Amino acid sequence: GNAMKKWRFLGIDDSFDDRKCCVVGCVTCGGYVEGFLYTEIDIDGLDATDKLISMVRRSKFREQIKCIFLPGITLGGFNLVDIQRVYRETKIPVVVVMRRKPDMEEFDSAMRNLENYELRRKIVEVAGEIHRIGDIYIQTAGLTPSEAEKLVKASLIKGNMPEPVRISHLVASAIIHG
Amino acid sequence: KWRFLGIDDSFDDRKCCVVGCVTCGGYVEGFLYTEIDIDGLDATDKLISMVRRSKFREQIKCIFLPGITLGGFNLVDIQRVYRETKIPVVVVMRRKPDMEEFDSAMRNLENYELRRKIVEVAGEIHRIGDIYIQTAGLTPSEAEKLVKASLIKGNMPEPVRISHLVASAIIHG
Repeated sequence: GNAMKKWRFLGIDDSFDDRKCCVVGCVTCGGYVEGFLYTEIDIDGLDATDKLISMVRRSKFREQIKCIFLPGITLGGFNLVDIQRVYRETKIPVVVVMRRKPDMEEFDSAMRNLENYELRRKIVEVAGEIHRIGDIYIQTAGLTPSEAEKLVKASLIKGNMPEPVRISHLVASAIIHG
Repeated sequence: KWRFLGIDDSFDDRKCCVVGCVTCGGYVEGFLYTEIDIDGLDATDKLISMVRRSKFREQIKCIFLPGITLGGFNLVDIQRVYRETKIPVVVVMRRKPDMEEFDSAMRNLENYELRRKIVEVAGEIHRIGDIYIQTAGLTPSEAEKLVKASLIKGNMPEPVRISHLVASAIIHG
């Protein structure tokens, strides 16, 4: 509770234009910014999971990071992140936090025309159930929905997205769209 | 309670990025990003251009820099930044720069005369306790007040600390 508010959290978000996608990680402790991570992924590509795990394995904080937060299960548009794989390879649980429910049928209608639709379908399936609690939607790897909920709450400063996600979004957007 | 804009850079053998961070009471509110030439001449323009751009531009109390030296020796004309932006500039440094050695280690580059003038206009270096500052558009005393107001932990302006972390992650991490 009070205790979990002090745990070290990694928040990741992206930004992309017509040509480049960057992915930013931010490490916070009680909202206090301690470090950043950076990488680039292929737009609508297939490398996001590998790229994200490799990025984390470069953190000097990896043994102290208690949770990874993500804004969805895709980055760079349609570059899916296998959250179970991230959990397994990094040993850090993952909470996906979405302030808008994704339209998964719509998403698939796009995905079905991309390279290796079979892998993409599998990655979406392993993300599991979308849980509605409060005004946000979550998916998780390595946590029950209740545990995920506690972690999201503990990661908030002002507003409804985990603090390091909010900050990584601001960085990534500045790199691309500025 | 002011918004402060803290700028830092990072570079390697190929690229130099410059990152701006806007904080209010240490709370991160926004970021700015540009690239400049290593050991080049475009930093002042790029920095002014970056500030203009931005959505907090008329809310910024001052701009903090960790030196005038971005991208190695791509020097920032702080008087020009202040004149063009109307935002005062405070340079905050942990180490008293040996400007004798600085003038020597630069003679190799194109248009040294231009560079020499940029060094000169930054003006007097003041020991402000513990750090050293230069200013454009504020007195030592007003600058001192703003530096103190911008600290969270440690002796460097919070948004400078945070822009360093970002820039270094992009280039080196």
